Order: sequence, then structure tokens, then C-alpha cells
Amino acid sequence: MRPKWHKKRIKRLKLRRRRMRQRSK
Amino acid sequence: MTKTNGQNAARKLVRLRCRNRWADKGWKRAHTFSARKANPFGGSSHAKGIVLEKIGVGAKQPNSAIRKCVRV
Amino acid sequence: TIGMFNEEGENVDLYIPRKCHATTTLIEAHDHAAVQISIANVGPNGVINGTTTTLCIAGYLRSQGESDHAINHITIDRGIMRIKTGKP
Amino acid sequence: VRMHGNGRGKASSALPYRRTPPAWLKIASRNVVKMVCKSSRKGMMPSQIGMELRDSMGIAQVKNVTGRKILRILKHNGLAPEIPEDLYFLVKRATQMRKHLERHTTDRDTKYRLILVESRIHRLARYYKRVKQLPPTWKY
Amino acid sequence: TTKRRNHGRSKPAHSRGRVKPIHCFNCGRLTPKDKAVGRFVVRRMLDAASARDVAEASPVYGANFPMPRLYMKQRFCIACAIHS
Amino acid sequence: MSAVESGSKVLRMKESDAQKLLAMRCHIGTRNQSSAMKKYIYGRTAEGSHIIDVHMMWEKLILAARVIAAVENPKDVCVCSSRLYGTRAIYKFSQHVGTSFHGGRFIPGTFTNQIQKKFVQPRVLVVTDPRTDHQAIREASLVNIPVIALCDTDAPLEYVDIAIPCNNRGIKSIGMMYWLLAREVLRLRGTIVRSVPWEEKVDLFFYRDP
Amino acid sequence: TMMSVLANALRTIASAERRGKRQVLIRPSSKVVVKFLQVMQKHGYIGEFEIIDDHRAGKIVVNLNGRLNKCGAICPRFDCATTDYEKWMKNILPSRQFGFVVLTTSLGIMDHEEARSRNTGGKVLGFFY
Amino acid sequence: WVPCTKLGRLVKAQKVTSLEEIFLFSMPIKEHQIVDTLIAEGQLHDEMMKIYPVQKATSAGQRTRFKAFNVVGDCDGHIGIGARVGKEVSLAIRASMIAAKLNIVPVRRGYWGNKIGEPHTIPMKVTGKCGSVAVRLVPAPRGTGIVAAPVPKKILEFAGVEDVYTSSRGKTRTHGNLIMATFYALRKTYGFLTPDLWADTEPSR
Amino acid sequence: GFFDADLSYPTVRTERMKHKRRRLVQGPNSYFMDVSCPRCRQVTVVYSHATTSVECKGCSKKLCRPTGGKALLVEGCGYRRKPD
RNA sequence: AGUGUGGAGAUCGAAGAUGAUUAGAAACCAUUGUAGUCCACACUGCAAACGAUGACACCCAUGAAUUGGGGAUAUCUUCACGUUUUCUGUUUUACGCGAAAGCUUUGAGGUUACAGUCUCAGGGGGGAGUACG
RNA sequence: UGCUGUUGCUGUUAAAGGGUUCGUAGUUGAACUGUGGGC
Ligand SMILES: [K+]
Ligand SMILES: [Mg+2]
Ligand SMILES: [Mg+2]
Ligand code: NA
Ligand code: NA
Ligand code: NA
Ligand code: NA
Ligand SMILES: [Zn+2]
Repeated sequence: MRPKWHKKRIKRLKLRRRRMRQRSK
Repeated sequence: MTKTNGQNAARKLVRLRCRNRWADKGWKRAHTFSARKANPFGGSSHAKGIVLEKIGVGAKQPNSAIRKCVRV
Repeated sequence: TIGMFNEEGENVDLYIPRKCHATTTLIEAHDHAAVQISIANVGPNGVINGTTTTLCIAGYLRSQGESDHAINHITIDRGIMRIKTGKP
Repeated sequence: VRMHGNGRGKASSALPYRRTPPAWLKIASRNVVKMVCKSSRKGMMPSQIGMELRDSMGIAQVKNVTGRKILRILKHNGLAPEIPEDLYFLVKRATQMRKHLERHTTDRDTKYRLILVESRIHRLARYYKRVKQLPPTWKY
Repeated sequence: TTKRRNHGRSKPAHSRGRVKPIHCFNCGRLTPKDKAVGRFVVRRMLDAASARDVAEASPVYGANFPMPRLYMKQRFCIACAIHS
Repeated sequence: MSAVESGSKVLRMKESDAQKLLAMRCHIGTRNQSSAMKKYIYGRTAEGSHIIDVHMMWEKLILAARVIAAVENPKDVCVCSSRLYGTRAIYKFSQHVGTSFHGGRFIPGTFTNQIQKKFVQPRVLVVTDPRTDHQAIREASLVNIPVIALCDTDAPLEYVDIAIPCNNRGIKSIGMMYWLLAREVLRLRGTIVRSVPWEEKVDLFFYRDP
Repeated sequence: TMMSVLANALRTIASAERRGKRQVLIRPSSKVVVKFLQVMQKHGYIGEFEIIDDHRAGKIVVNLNGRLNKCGAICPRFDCATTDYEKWMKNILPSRQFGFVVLTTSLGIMDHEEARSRNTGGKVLGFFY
Repeated sequence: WVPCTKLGRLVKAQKVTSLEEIFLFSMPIKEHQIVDTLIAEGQLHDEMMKIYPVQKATSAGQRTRFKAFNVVGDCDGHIGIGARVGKEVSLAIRASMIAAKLNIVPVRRGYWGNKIGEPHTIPMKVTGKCGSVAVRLVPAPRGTGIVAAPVPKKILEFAGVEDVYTSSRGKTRTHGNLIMATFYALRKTYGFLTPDLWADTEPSR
Repeated sequence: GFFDADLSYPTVRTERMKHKRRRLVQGPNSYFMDVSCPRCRQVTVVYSHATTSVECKGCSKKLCRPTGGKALLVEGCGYRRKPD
């Protein structure tokens, strides 16, 4: 797909991972 | 152009080669102690094991066959 | 003395190429652009003397437009043209 | 010109090959030396002294008439400036720039130019201290 | 694969950094001024058939006094110029 | 060569030879100017016209004669002119000497295609205008043929060897120029010791309207 | 900023020689430049040259006779012993029959054939053939 | 044989009976019979390296043609190469041999150090380039042989060189350009101005 | 033409057009003059490319005028060049 | 573009709303409309941030032009312009080089005939500019 | 295997010039003090 859209997907996943790590810590 | 040519510039050339040598996939694998850690044999040429199951692996296209394999 | 001769005393050169009269460049067989011009000599009476002067130029000079300049300089040195104008 | 910026100009002056003063100059070297001391007393800088001598007196080059340079004469008489002339004019420019900037704080072009003149001062002051034309531990 | 040595605009290797964009005449797309195709057009208000009728019925316009025209400068994007 | 061997000075730009060049305007050149021909340009007059020095123009004329007259077979040499103004000049020039001439549009491949029945392999090739005779000059390079050309002020002096700085744009200018060359070559060969004057008429060389 | 006068001077001659010129102007000059030219003149690779004085680093006008193919400078000036001569000819020279490598020794500036005769080493300066 | 050129007539009339006359005046050769006339039929060996097909896509399919490469030489200082195309592989073979004989070029040979006996090596380092392939030739001492790849070695033997060092770069698997680059390296040996030919050259008519 | 130039001995017309620092040997471009003053009966030496104000004794107003190039001479005076 | 605090709010306009379109329209089209857009101060430090071409210095063929300054010697009004040189910029149109497209006094030239000085990156394609710190 | 390139590599479009500058260690850095004479 579009590399910009793929980068958006990566950013969303990283944000979700950061939130989950903060809540789980 | 892409080089230093000074007479007293041996230190720069030594560090340039040392750093760029890590870009070799072959050279880095030999000089990294993490090598042979993921190798099941542990760096040796042969190994012994116990046969536990028989499997059949299909051939990749454009070839059609069942390759007889064994899980050890 | 032109050519290469071994210490034995035999000339090994199969042939001797011509040399350009402008830049001393060896004329090669594969040129197919170099030219040779013969200029006649005329005696006091006004008639040719039966012989000619030969000069050769390379094909590179012709292909650059500099052949005319070289000829106008070679002919001055050899005496087939007057370098300056007359005096009233 | 070239130290800072993209300028590549070449304007300058070319000195003559023959360093013999012209035969029509009737002034003795004693009068020339006496005349650069008077001008230095007026408060003029060495560069301004040479231009006044050249413009309205016929002395094209002092070194070719008296045999010694203008700053050498002033140093012998103890009238040389406290700090070198080129360093003095650079410090004067930087002082006026900072006075301007304390009122027009959004002038971001003059802040870039101010950075360049102070880098020039540090490179210049480092050279004078090495040749001992400035006191050690001199800071701007 | 470079298609044009000027890259479709009149801006050489490095003499400017940015040029004010303008709107296309038809679609309104924003394009740099030096890249947009620009023409100046002067046109007659009426065609030959209509001009004769108006000139005959007008005590002001005629053989000596000519009729006014419309002068405009038109800048188009590269797509709108080809289609037109 | 203006300077004759042994210092005879027989071949020189006499007074009578001078008026012929100025009468037919063989020194008036085009307002354009090329770097190759800059040496042969003397100065610029009114209306931007450039003038060719007569001395070097005359000097190049004699050299061309010493080359044309040095061939054992006069029929070997070929003279070409694609411009219609030079067709008359090239014809009657060939009549007195014995060279061959061609006019019109140059069929390409004449000097290289061995299959073609019009194969011509001269040792000297002469053209009227280098700009409009590019096909003949270009083909001459591949076969080692020297070229003698009549060059105006603006001229692509490429692959040429002997250049005659003169005018070749006018009817009178072209006809006059071949008269000097035709008159010269016969004198060197020995047909006439002086030929002063000569019963041959310049207007015969002129391209009268057919 | 120009860092080597000799490298700049040798590059001007080679460029002018390739274009088939008759004279070339060299600017600026020095003692090493003039000494290098005298070695080329001794073996007949160039003609007469003139040095013009202008109360600064002067200029040299050199006459070329078409017998020179290429001249160049070696930077940095590596040290050459009496045993290292064989390796230098085999690297930067077209053959073992012609060409010269110029060295600066305690005796002076000379070609490698002369230096080997006097049993001297030095620093490589350039070459010509 | 009916010669169709002035030079061909001279070789037919025995006026020009030496190959160096063509090389001296750089006269182009238009007929292969001139070489056969000027060289004995027993001292001219010809061999063909390889033939590969080339295809052009058409509306209904493809069209295939064959290209052939030929090399000739006397093993004494002459070499020529040629490459022609034809619809039939037999026709391309015939045309290649004619073309090679029209590109005969002299080759200069020299000595490595001591000048005794007969020449055995090229005089100075030379290189030739065609496409991305470049071949460098270096003189070698006596009793070394041809240190070269199998394709360039065959060309060097036909030329008459006995000892040489070679090297290559680029895509050497493209044998169309590898053959053509070796030819330029050898052809360049007569263009170098060594001090043995500095002056005292006389012209001729 | 027909003459080959020499770089060590250039012709007059070639050297007269060159820049002062581009000549074979660089040199000055200026000179000095004698001025009889607008009203003073004295003699003054004035530089050609003078940038500072220059006055007289009996007509001490202005002997020249500064300019981006050669100084502009004040009218009603006498100027003559000097050797060297 | 985005963030914070105070202004301002004409035009346009992410989000949203209502029409069209479409098997379907969340879109392309139409009418609106909030944040934005504008200002001051404080953050952010990224772009097809491109000439996809690091900085300094030398040589180099032809014809165009054009911007700023200076030198010498045909017209107009009561400063502008014409001709030829010159220094600095800024563009168009040969040897040589390149796989080619193409570059070419302002190189991608002067390089297997390989050395002017310094500096930043690359080593088959993905995983991935991802994980851990 | 000049695919680690000191000898000896690539960086417009194939992998790869930093958005632009300033700057310290470091690397590099213009010319000159000199034609010995005679037999
Ligand atoms: K931009
Ligand atoms: Mg709205
Ligand atoms: Mg890329
Ligand atoms: Na819409
Ligand atoms: Na804002
Ligand atoms: Na970036
Ligand atoms: Na190897
Ligand atoms: Zn549009």
C-alpha cells in the first residue's frame, strides 16, 4: 500500500504499545 | 574526492576501515560471538538425534511433489 | 635510425608510420580521415619544376576545423607563403 | 569577501615594479617622516595617513621614499594605537550591532551577521596574542 | 529519467528558492508563477455580425471611432492548457 | 604562394589584378562573423559589412592553383556546386583545364557506395559554398579527399584544408573568382607566360540568366 | 586554497601538451619547479623556457616540441630506498625501456637512473614519459 | 575476380605488392581479395568464437537472427575482427569472414629488458574499452606465456604475442564487447610515440 | 593574421586590453597631475583616483570631486599629466 | 502542519451536518461549517528541506544574450543611448566522459597513462528505521 | 573478490552528500636567503 499509510499504521501501533506499557507498568 | 591523502593521516584511515568492516554480512557474522548461538548444531559439522515423527513437505511452485522429511 | 633495432642489429619494425606535421602525432592505418597534400614548386620563369613538396596532417585536425590554421602556419615556415605584407 | 559569505571579488591595487621615487619629487625623506608624525597627532589612523599623503602631496608610497613603513615610524615615536587598527574597527562594528539589536529584537538577519563578526574577532585576537601584539589573557 | 532540463519551469540550478503560487484560470489550482502557462488576450466585445448592427444604430461608434476591446492575462496549469 | 621560389616575385597582386576584385565586390562579406574566419577579416564598414583583406585573399588564391596544377591527370579532379549561381562558373572553368563538374542536389552515398554506378573517386574536391555543400564535404572525409572551398565571412570551416576568403553570394562575385583561378592555373602549367591581357571574357564565366 | 605549486604546474603542462599547443604559461613558480623542468630538458622532452621576474613568485613560459606524453606529481612524497626503485618503475611507468621517476636526494634533484648510479635514496617527486 | 576499386586494381596489376603500403597511407580497404592477394594463403588463419541469436518482437510473434564473430591473423603481427548478422546461420558465417579480412591492423611488438633475439611482448602498457568491458595488457618477461582468459588468449595468439599480463573489468561475460576491447588494446600499440621514433622521418609520394 | 603570437613577447594591441593584474607583469593604472587652482596662483599635485577632499590656498573650496572611479575635475582650472 | 498563553476573526476551510452520485459512497460534485488560517511571546526541528549533484583551488573550444561597477572614443531631451575593452554574477547553444538518458569555461571532463586538500555516507532484496536501552 | 579498495572502489537517475551555517581538538597549508670562476 501507500508508504505514508503504512507509516500511519506503524505510528498508531506504537502509540497503542506505549499506552499499554504505561498502564501495565 | 572520497579519501584522505595526508602523510600523517594514518589514524583516520585506520578508523575508517575498522568501522566500515561491519557492513560485511560475512565478516560481521564471523566476528560476532552471537553467531552459532542460533545454529542448532552449535558450530559443528554433524549431530545426533532421535527421530520422533515423519512429515511430508510440499514442493514450491512450479514443482509439484511431496518431499519425505523427518522431525528429530 | 628510425625504428627499433635489437642488440643483434636487426630492425624489427614491420612498418614506420607517418608523423603529423602539426602535432607530431603518428598517423594510423585505421584513421580514414588523415590527408596528404602535395604543393608544387615554380621557378623564376613561372612554370613548375616537375617536383612537389609533401606534407601530411592527421584526421583529428581536419575534424576539429583546425587544419586550415595548421596549413597557414606550415606554409609560412617552409617558404610557400609570405608572412607579412609588402611595403609602399 | 571569502572568509564568510559567498563573495568572490578581486578588487585591489597593483604595485609598480620600479620602486624608485619619481625624479620630480623634491621632498627629502626627513620631511616625509616629520609629516606622518604630525598627521598621527591629529588623531588619524595609519590607513588614513597614507591616503592623505597620496591624494594631495604626491607621495605615492612612503616606504619607497623613506625606506620604512608607516606603522614602523609611529611605533618608533611611541604613537601607535593601543590595539591593532583592524581589530579596533571590528569591535566598533560589533558594538553598534548590539546596540541596534537591543531595541529591534526580531531582526534575525542582524543576529546572523553579528555571529559572523564575533567569530572573526576571536580568530583575529588569537593571532595577535600569538605574535605578542596583544596582552595575554585578553578577551573581548 | 529527467524529462526536461528546466523541469517544466523557468527556474535554473539555484537562483531562487520559492515563487509565489497563483490560481489557475479554470480550475483554481495553485501553481508556481514561473511554471504556469501565461498568455495575454485582447478580444472584441462583439463579433462581426453583431458589431455591424450596433455600429449602424450608434451615433457614437462608426468608421472613425473603433469599438472597445477586452484585455486580460490568463495563466493556466499544465493540465488545463493541454485539455483546452 | 605569393612568395615565388628564388625570389622571382612574378606572381603578385598587380594594379590590374586589384580593380577586378573591387569591381565585382569580391571583398565585401556578410555582416555575420565566425571565429574560424576571424583572421581573414580586416574591419567592419557601415551597415555592419565585413571586409576581407585582399593580401591574404590573394595569397590563398595562388596556393590553390599550385595544388590543382600538381595533378598528373586533370580529369581526376572534381568540382561541385549545388547553388544555381555557380553552375555556369564551374562548367567553363572545367572546360579550360579538364576537370569534372557536378551541379544540382547531391545524391548521398556517391563517394562510398561501391554498388552505385556513379562511383567517383577524385583526389581533390572543390566546392562553392561550404554551408550548402555539407553532403559532399562530409562524404569526402570518409575517403581521405582534401577539400578546397570558397568561404564567406560566416562559414563552417570543418574538414576543409585550403580556404579562399572571398564572397560567393552574388552572381558577379562567383563568376569573377573562378576567372582568377582559371587564369592562374594555366599560367603555371605554361600555357601563357604572362597572358596580359587575355582574350577570354569574364562574362562567359558569369552566370547569365537562362 | 592551492596547497602544492609543483602539482599545479605539472598538471598545466600535461593538459596543454594533450591539446597540441606550442607554448604554455606556468604560474606561480619556485626552485623545485625549475629544477624539475631542467631534468625534462636534459633528456629532450621540452625546449627552452624563460623565467619572468615580477618581484613576486614569477612565471615561466615553456616551449613544447610534442615529445611529451604525460607528466605528473606524486603526493604525498613517499620515501624511496635503493631497493624500492624496482617497485616504483613497475607501477607508474609504461615500460622498463623509457620514462623517468624524479627524486629529491641529499645530492639534489635527479632521475632514478642517475640516483641508482650514485647509490642514493630519497623521496619521490613525480614522473614523466 | 574483377576489382572494383583503384587500390584493388593496383593489387591486381602487382603495382602494390606489400601490405605496409596500405597501412602507411591509411587507405581504407573495400575488398577482401586484396588481403588474399597480399598474403600467402597458408599464413592466414581464421576461427569463429561463438554465435548467439537475437530476437525482435512482432505483432504475431518474434523474429530470430544469428550473429557471428570471426578473427583472422598471421601470428606475425596482423589481426582483424568482424561481426555480421544474417537470417540463416550459414549466411552470417560467410559475411563475418569477409568483414574480418577488411579490418587487418598492424601490431607492434617489443622487448622486456634485454634486446636479444626476436620480439616476444608488447612494448608498453595499453588498454582498450568497449561498453563496460576494459582489457589491460602489461609486458612480461621471457618464458611467461599468455596469462589471460580463454577468449582474449585466442586473439593474442593470432596477433603473435608470446608473453603478456592481462586484466579485465566490467561485465566480461558479454563476449561481444570482450572481443572488441582486446582488439583496441592491440591496435593502440602503434599509436604510442616512444623515444625510438623521435625524429628523422622522411615522406613519400 | 598569418603570424603566430609569443606569450613572452605579446603585441601592443593584445596587452593594452588586458586587466592590470592579468598582464604579464602587473602594474598601476593611476598617475599624478598639476593643478593651477580656480583662483590661487599656486601649483598642487593631485592624485587621479583621489577620494579625499583636496583644497587650495587662494581658492580653497574644492580641487576635485570624489567618484567611483577617476576623480572629477573642478571646472575653471588647469590640469596636465606628469611623467612616471 | 502541530502544541501553550493572550488578541483577532473578513476569506477559505481538516472534523461534522444536509443535498447529489453510486449495487454501495463512507469519497470525487453542491450549500454550509468548528479547529485552523492572521498577530505577540514561548515550544516543535520535519519536507520531492531537489540541482535527487559537500566545501576550497588550477586548466579548458565556439557562438548568444543579460544584471551591477569602472575605462576610452554615434544619437536624443534640458539623464538616457550607440561602439569596443574590463571585473563580478546569471542563462542558452567542441574535444572528452558515461551502461545509457545525458554532462560540457557555472562538468558528471583533465582517471587502469589510476595521488591538489579536508570531510559525510554505502556494501544483494525484505524483517525495518522495527525491538531493547 | 579493485565485492573493504594505502597501492585500488562507489554516492544525478542502480545502495549511498548532511536543510544551511559557525566552530575546538585533528588533517592540510604560498614565494624568497643558492648559475663558483680561470688554466
Ligand atoms: K523549496
Ligand atoms: Mg464556504
Ligand atoms: Mg537512490
Ligand atoms: Na466538493
Ligand atoms: Na500564525
Ligand atoms: Na532528510
Ligand atoms: Na586479485
Ligand atoms: Zn487548471
